[PDB]
Amino acid sequence: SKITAAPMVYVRGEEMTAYVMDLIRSRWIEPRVDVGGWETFDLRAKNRDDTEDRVLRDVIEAGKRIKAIFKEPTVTPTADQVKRLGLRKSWGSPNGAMRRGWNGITISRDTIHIDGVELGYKKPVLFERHAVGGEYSAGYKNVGKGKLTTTFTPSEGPDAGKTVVVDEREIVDEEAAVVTYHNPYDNVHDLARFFFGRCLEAKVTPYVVTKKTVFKWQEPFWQIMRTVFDEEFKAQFVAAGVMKEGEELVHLLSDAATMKLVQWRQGGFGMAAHNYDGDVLTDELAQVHKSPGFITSNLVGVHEDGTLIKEFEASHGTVADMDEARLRGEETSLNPLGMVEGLIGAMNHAADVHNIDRDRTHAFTTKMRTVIHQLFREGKGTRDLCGPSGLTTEQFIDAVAERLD
Amino acid sequence: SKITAAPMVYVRGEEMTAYVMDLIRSRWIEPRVDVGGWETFDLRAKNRDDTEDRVLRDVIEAGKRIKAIFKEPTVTPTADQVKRLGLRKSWGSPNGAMRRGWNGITISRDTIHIDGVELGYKKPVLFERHAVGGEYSAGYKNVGKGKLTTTFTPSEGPDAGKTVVVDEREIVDEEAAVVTYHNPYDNVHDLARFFFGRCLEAKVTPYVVTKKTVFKWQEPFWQIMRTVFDEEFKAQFVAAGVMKEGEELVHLLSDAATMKLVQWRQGGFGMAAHNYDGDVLTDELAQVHKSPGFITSNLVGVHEDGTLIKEFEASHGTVADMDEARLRGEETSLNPLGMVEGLIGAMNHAADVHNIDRDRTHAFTTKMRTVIHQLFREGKGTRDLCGPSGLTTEQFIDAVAERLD
Ligand SMILES: [Mg+2]
Repeated sequence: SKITAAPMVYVRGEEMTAYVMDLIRSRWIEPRVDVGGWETFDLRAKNRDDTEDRVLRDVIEAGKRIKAIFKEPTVTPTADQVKRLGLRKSWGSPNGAMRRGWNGITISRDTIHIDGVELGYKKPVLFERHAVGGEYSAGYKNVGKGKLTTTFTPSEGPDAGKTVVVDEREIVDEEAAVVTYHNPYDNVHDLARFFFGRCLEAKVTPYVVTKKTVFKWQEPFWQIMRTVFDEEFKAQFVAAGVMKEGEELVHLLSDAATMKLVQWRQGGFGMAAHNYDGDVLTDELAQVHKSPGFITSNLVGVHEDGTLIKEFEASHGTVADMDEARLRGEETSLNPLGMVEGLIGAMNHAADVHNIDRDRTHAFTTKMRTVIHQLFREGKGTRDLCGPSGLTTEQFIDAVAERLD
Repeated sequence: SKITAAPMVYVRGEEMTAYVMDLIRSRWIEPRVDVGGWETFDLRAKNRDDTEDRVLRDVIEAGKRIKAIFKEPTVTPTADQVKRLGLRKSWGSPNGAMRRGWNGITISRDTIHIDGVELGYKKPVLFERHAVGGEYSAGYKNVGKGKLTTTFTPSEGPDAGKTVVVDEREIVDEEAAVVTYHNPYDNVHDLARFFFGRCLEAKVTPYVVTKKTVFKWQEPFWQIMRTVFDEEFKAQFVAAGVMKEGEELVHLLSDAATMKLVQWRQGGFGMAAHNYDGDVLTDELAQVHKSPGFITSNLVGVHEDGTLIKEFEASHGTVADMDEARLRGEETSLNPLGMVEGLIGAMNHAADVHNIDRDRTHAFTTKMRTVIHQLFREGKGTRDLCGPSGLTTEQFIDAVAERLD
């Protein structure tokens, strides 16, 4: 019989990556898997506009309920896409809605590896980008001269109801930005446990990255991480052979971390950072490793009941330049590994959360990865890695289908 | 007849770098250049303490007057140095006082090259780090649950004197940072002119780097840059053959620029960014190129009279490990190029801003660089680049001196 897929959210996009995933689902998944449990959504930019973003709200509900989401690369309906695709209004990135809706802890941005193919980092690197806070949720104005004041009124504790001044300053420029944001740090306890748990299992040395020497409000990010590490993990990292006895958890300034990403070509490390530092440093990570497609973008949140909500995504876009070449009838070569890693992660997590056909699902997802890697080893991978004698998009997809059983 | 040095501020530090520059002043500069106009200051940590920091104030006043400063690496008299150096008390970093005193608008962070020795970037790269604003001067608090409010009362325009809300948010975490900052943008006009002028002279393509797509308050950094470019430079870039007719100034997202720094190993570009982004990106630049010592750290400010105050530094410390080796009688090999590039920059600026012996100064500073590079090509540079067969600190210094004429 076919494998019974556990409940999972599937978010379809458009252009080259949707064409490729249509093929993968029809030729790899569907012959071997009953996908009745998959709740599919059309997140075309046109469909987000056509539905007034009801589809995005349905995605968020489904994700809370099901706990496991695969999302394809999607076209954010920016002002430029309104012009091109002929939309009625512009819509922001869906990332904010997912990160708030699923109580986001981290975006895991890990290097993707192929056994037998050398990429930039020799051994796995793990990266946690704190999923919330910082300038991504700032309030701001662009102003001239005047008086800026920031007040805070606690709602509990000894000084509940008493307003204090956080900051007061005089703007003396005709043009200035004024900006306020917050970092919520309660979930850094969860982040730390998630990060250090991962790093231990991977046997990689963990590092915490901030600008806390100068941006002193970040100190709790470090302190929370170090406390969890010392109390709950340090002896375990010693016993795993990862760190020497007496070796303390290392703090890296963001300034240093940017240098270490270029230097540490052997890999075998983990970093955790705030939202913006994570955004920047993981794109650097992508470039050093190979390209955006070879780093994960795995959002990890938590339901109110304590079950982890995991969404998985490739880190490249929809690849319109290649899609246009397809409709002109020219040969394409899209590497589907990024998206497949995400689908694997989503299918695996769905199987674990719901305990539906768990053994057979892990065996099948493992088999997909193994077959993919073996083809790359054999010189039958896509042209990004195997050169001009590498396979086209369709040849690669058919090659895997023939190998799968 | 010696070259007449223009008025210049010389700030001496301590340890190995002061020892080296003492030899360079004695053996390269003084025999060939009348340094009567140099005002020299002793910025040993011990001397900041011994003068109750009058020496720092004297440096700042002289720099305002003279407009050209070379500063050696220095040891900030932190709490850690008090016991070690026998100080009465600790003293803060001088950098803020220098930046405010000299109306700093940018820290210029440029790659340093040796003709015939391959470093990371083949051709010069220029970087401007905006020297003001951002989280470096943020007000902040670490708080629990409560209401945060940011208001602004403009002092000009039709709504002058009326308070408006910039931001309002409810803090729902037991542990959170709340942060307010501003970006003064009036001086981006001056920064733009300086940046594009330098890029034109260098014949490199300029790029502006921000996160303005998400951090929308940054938009004016781009708008001011692009407006100055279009109105005052684009035609000249076309005339010089640096850019083609109809080629527009490019904006790079900060997380794209981190990838470009690894990718663009040919060099031959310039970037301008906000304070924090510059701080992080220029260290990445250091690591790609070679190490921090091969990138400049030159503060540039605008004098009230319209001319520029320029201060030049190397981006390494005082090299205490070599100083200790030196004092035990062991061989050393300090590469003085970073500091020499700084001194060259200061002497050239002094000659140019005061219009004193420009041709002879520029010829002499060019000669020092030409002699240095040739020695490295012969394998008679310092041991960092030339291996164990390279010259010692003193041998290298004497090798240059005998070739200067
Ligand atoms: Mg830095």
